[PDB]
Amino acid sequence: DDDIAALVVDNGSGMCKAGFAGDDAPRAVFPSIVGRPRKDSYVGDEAQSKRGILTLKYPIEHGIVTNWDDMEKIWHHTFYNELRVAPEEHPVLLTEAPLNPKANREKMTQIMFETFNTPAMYVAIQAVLSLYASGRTTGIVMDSGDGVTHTVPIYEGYALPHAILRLDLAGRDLTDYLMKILTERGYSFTTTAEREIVRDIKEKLCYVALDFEQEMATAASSSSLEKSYELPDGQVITIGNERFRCPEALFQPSFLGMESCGIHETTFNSIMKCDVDIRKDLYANTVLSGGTTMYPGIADRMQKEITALAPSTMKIKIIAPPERKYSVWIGGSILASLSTFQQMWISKQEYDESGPSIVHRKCF
Amino acid sequence: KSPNVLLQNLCCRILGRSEADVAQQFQYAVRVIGSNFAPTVERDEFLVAEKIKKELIRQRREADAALFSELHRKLHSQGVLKNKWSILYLLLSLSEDPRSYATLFAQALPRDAHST
Amino acid sequence: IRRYTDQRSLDRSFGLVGQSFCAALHQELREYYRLLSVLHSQL
Amino acid sequence: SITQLFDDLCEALLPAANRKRAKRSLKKVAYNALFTNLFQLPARNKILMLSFDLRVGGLGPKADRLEELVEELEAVGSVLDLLVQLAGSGPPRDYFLNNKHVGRNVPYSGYDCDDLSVFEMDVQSLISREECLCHSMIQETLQVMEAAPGTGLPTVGL
Amino acid sequence: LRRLLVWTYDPKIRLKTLAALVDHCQGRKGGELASAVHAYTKTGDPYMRSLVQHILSLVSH
Amino acid sequence: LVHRILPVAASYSAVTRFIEEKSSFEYGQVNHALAAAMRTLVKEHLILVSQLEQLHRQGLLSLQKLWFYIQPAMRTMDILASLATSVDKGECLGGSTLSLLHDRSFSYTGDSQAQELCLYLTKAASAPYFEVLEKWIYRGIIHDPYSEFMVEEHELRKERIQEDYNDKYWDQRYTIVQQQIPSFLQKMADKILSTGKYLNVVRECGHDVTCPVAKEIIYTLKERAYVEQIEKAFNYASKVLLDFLMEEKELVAHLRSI
Amino acid sequence: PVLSFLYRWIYDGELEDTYHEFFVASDPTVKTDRLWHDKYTLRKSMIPSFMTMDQSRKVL
Amino acid sequence: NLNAVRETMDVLLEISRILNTGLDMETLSICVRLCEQGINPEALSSVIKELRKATEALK
Repeated sequence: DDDIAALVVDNGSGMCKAGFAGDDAPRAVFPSIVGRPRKDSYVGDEAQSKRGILTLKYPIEHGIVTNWDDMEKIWHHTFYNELRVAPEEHPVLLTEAPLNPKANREKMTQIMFETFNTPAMYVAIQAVLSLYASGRTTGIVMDSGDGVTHTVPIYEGYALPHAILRLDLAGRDLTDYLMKILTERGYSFTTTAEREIVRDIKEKLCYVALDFEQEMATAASSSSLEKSYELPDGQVITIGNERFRCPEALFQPSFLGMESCGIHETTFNSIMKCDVDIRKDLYANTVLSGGTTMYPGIADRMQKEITALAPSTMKIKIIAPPERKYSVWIGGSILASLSTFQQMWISKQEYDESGPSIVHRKCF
Repeated sequence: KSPNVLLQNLCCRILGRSEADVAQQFQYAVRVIGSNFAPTVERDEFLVAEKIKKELIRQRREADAALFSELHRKLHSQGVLKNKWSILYLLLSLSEDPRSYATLFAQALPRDAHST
Repeated sequence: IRRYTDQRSLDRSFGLVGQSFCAALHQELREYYRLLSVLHSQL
Repeated sequence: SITQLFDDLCEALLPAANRKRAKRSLKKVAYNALFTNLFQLPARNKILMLSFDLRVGGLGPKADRLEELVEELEAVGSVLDLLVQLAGSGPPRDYFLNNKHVGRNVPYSGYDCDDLSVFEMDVQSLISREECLCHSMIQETLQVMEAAPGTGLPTVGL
Repeated sequence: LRRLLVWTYDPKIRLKTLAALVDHCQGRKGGELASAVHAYTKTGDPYMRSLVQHILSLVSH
Repeated sequence: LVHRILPVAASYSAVTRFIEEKSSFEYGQVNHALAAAMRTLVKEHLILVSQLEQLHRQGLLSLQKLWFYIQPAMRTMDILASLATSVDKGECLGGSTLSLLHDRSFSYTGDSQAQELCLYLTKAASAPYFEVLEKWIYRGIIHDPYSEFMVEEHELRKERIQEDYNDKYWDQRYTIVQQQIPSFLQKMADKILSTGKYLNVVRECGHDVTCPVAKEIIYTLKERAYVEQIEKAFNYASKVLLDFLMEEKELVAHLRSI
Repeated sequence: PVLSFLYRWIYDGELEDTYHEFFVASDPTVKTDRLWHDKYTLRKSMIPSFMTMDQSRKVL
Repeated sequence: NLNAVRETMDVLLEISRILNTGLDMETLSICVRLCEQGINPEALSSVIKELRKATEALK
């Protein structure tokens, strides 16, 4: 190149993504599973392989850390076994979840400087870092992950946390609710492995439609909507009518029995807390993001809701990348490539001279 | 100024309506003034003065025909303008009565005896 | 080559393909005459 | 995706026959200048303003071609504001002008004799192309006739 | 300009045709003259046709 | 070297006589406009000689440079010179002189310079011909100041010429010439006579032909518009004549009485 | 020009010359209804070498 | 839409070719898509102009 190489390692909420900044795809995708018997010093590929008598746990699930030992441990074993590189030749951009406390930022930076060992560091809010890859510094990001989902409004490179609305409904609630309805109707879901496999089936094959009612009536008069998949496991679970209406609980809390805010109302309440002069400027760049693009078709519903959200006397102008599975990755990958970003990136010496809390101060 | 936007300044002068409220009149003016912007005629503020007299005599105010003769003296007394023909010929073009024939009256050369 | 393309220029029973080959040969010999033209002034 | 759209911009505008590290370093400059700007009257009117400057320099039907094409181009407005900035920077016959012996419905205006002397400059341009070529054959060899052994030749460098 | 052969080629055809009408008509007066211009309006050359196309409009006023 | 340059002067010396002589009245009506369209290419030939002499003053022109320059004219004028000598040698007027150009316009297509000169010359020269074609086809009147058209007129509706003294006027009164077809209306030659035959026996009844079609005939090559044009007019004339025949003085009643 | 002849042998029409630079060698006086058999002999000598036999026979 | 967007791309190719822009077909389609996302044109005008100087010092 012309300068010292970059590194981006973000421990997300269902996965750890690593690699060198300057690639469209991450170099390495790992699980964020933490091993404990239901290994104990080996985490990642080995813990996911010995799963079945080993618990599945993520160190962050609500967008705030539930157990600090697990995060510090997966972070240290990320640096020691998964990559095995020299720290002084790889500055790392870390990304914590949005709406993390200031003490969490202090905890992340002490841990990144001591157990993880980096020569200069930066920790950022997630969806903002993703939007900086979308070629603008203004916009609204609806980020939907494994653990939670949240609409981050971001104007001029900065998210006000008062207008970031956290919503529980995510892929975990979708899988949990699938398990609940199949086992309530009568189906053996039994073990944690079969749980993971049926989650794989929902993630990959599922047909998601924009109209439920017409497709429901056609499937109820003559069912042919199915498409069978028989794995090396041997299980055959498919039904066409349930798989498009199972994620409808995102805008319909009464499908479980829940009383909650829906997704359109969440983004409505979020846009209410942004100023109306920047509402147009933000509305001129609406992004599609989130790992739920493993099957596209929820994204069409998402863009219909953002068209209906603001008043239509101006046409939607939507930034739709060819892939948004790696949205958080391509987010940090643009940032660590920048050379002017080294002046807003904090060193070890500034971290030592002005306390550990200056990572909350330097980070805008 | 730059001559392209300077037309739009006139178009926004007469009607105060925006340059996004109408675009055909403005297009019609970029049609008409371009290829008729640079002169293809030989200039004469002399000949135009001698018909400005003939216009103000036609309104039968002889003192004002002598008032223009002094204002024209002032115009040369300063010497801050190069093309003194054009604006007077313009204001002559927009003449109007506050209260025949012209091809037998002098007009300038259309460059049919001079070409470069 | 000058000989060859000169007899086929006034040979019009040489057909529509041969009179295209010869039309190309005209243009190549034009470029061959360009050089001697520059050399003549230098003489 | 957008991290590739500046890189594909970087490849197409780079020709070929170092320059293998430079592409990857120039997409870095592409992002480094994207966020220098972001930190710190219709669209068709600018096209009308450039067509006017065509008409002042002659070439009327060309300006009329520009405008008949932007009237159908109204059916992109964020592309033209970029297009007008690269319309000034560049890279680093017809027989019906003066003929009346064709047609049956053909104008009568008589003579012109106001640009018929600039109808002979029409021929002066053609002869001025084929005389500037013979000036660019005599110089590229007169730079060779006066030279010295192995000053531009690396064959002495062996 | 090689004795201005360029500028002398626009005449010597417009001039020639109008040297004929003033020979061909040598004393006709009345509608016998508008029969002597209406026989030049069916000449196959579009130069000469367009030139007598305006002469006939003038004389028939 | 001065022998090598003479063909372009030879292909000029045999055209200027042609342009002067065959634009006189006696040579047809199309032989006029043919020579009149070769005047545009002589203007260029004049400005060449002048511009060359103006380069000669500073000594930046010589024989070899000029020999290098005169190469496009040596071909382009040679085409028109052969055309001029061939029309002069024979009696090519009307359709025959418009057939020759239609032959040269195919004899070169693989170069497409020796096509373009002829393809322009054809549109230019056939203005008077298509103006005869603009009368016979859309009206039941034809004029032809110089009768050398493919249709030829005779007058056999007269004071002493009777309905059984001319019998049937189709192939007798209005007749078609075989060699004055310009060899691209040959495909429609029968129709070209019959269209204008139909139109005049409608002029006898009604006030005028009253045509809605009225389109200008232009030259094309390779997909002809001047065939589709003839087809539309040939439909309208027969429609009007048939409508008139079965409505007024109807042949149902006249045969029923027989 | 060969591919120009081939535009009158991918559409209706017929090249006529005595220069014979095209593989079609037409046969007069047979237009009865049997010309879907034989009206067009395939002259091999005017077939170009950038056209295969498969190319110079399907066009027939 | 697709035929109309093909036609509007073609007309957009013609008016940038007679204005003699250094760009080509592919980079036009790239720039058109970048403005179709909502990216500021004022920033793309810098990167094209600095690339088109900086790529020649390499060759």
